[PDB]
Amino acid sequence: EFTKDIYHVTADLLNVRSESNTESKILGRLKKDDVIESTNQVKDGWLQFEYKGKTAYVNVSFLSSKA
Ligand SMILES: [Mg+2]
Repeated sequence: EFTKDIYHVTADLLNVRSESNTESKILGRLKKDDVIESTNQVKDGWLQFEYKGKTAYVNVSFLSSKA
Protein backbone atom coordinates (compact mmCIF):
# COMPACT_ATOMS: atom_id res chain seq x y z
CA GLU A 1 0.00 0.00 0.00
CA PHE A 2 1.31 3.34 -1.21
CA THR A 3 -0.30 6.75 -0.77
CA LYS A 4 2.44 9.19 -1.73
CA ASP A 5 2.43 11.13 -4.95
CA ILE A 6 5.54 10.72 -7.10
CA TYR A 7 7.34 13.34 -9.15
CA HIS A 8 10.37 12.73 -11.34
CA VAL A 9 13.12 15.21 -12.10
CA THR A 10 12.80 16.47 -15.68
CA ALA A 11 15.74 18.91 -15.58
CA ASP A 12 19.27 17.52 -15.89
CA LEU A 13 19.92 18.47 -12.24
CA LEU A 14 17.90 19.80 -9.30
CA ASN A 15 19.11 21.37 -6.05
CA VAL A 16 17.30 20.20 -2.91
CA ARG A 17 16.89 23.16 -0.54
CA SER A 18 16.36 23.43 3.22
CA GLU A 19 13.79 26.21 2.68
CA SER A 20 11.45 27.11 -0.21
CA ASN A 21 13.99 29.44 -1.81
CA THR A 22 17.49 29.74 -3.26
CA GLU A 23 18.88 31.57 -0.20
CA SER A 24 18.89 28.36 1.85
CA LYS A 25 21.30 25.44 2.21
CA ILE A 26 21.56 22.92 -0.62
CA LEU A 27 21.01 19.53 1.07
CA GLY A 28 21.88 17.59 -2.07
CA ARG A 29 21.36 17.38 -5.81
CA LEU A 30 19.06 15.12 -7.76
CA LYS A 31 19.50 14.23 -11.42
CA LYS A 32 17.13 13.63 -14.30
CA ASP A 33 14.76 10.68 -13.78
CA ASP A 34 15.27 10.57 -10.01
CA VAL A 35 12.02 10.63 -8.06
CA ILE A 36 10.67 12.31 -4.99
CA GLU A 37 7.61 11.29 -3.00
CA SER A 38 5.35 13.87 -1.35
CA THR A 39 1.93 14.27 0.25
CA ASN A 40 2.04 18.07 0.15
CA GLN A 41 0.56 20.67 -2.18
CA VAL A 42 2.72 22.93 -4.34
CA LYS A 43 2.95 26.44 -2.87
CA ASP A 44 4.24 29.40 -4.89
CA GLY A 45 6.22 27.11 -7.21
CA TRP A 46 7.89 24.97 -4.50
CA LEU A 47 7.12 21.54 -3.09
CA GLN A 48 7.88 20.39 0.46
CA PHE A 49 8.97 16.77 0.94
CA GLU A 50 11.26 14.68 3.13
CA TYR A 51 14.85 14.32 1.92
CA LYS A 52 17.11 12.01 3.93
CA GLY A 53 14.84 12.51 6.95
CA LYS A 54 14.89 16.32 6.67
CA THR A 55 12.18 18.78 5.69
CA ALA A 56 13.23 19.86 2.21
CA TYR A 57 11.96 21.77 -0.80
CA VAL A 58 12.37 21.81 -4.56
CA ASN A 59 11.46 24.21 -7.34
CA VAL A 60 8.62 22.32 -9.08
CA SER A 61 9.42 23.67 -12.55
CA PHE A 62 12.29 21.16 -12.47
CA LEU A 63 9.80 18.32 -11.88
CA SER A 64 7.31 16.35 -13.93
CA SER A 65 3.61 16.40 -13.33
CA LYS A 66 2.48 14.22 -10.42
CA ALA A 67 2.03 10.46 -10.90
MG1 LIG B 1 10.91 24.47 8.75
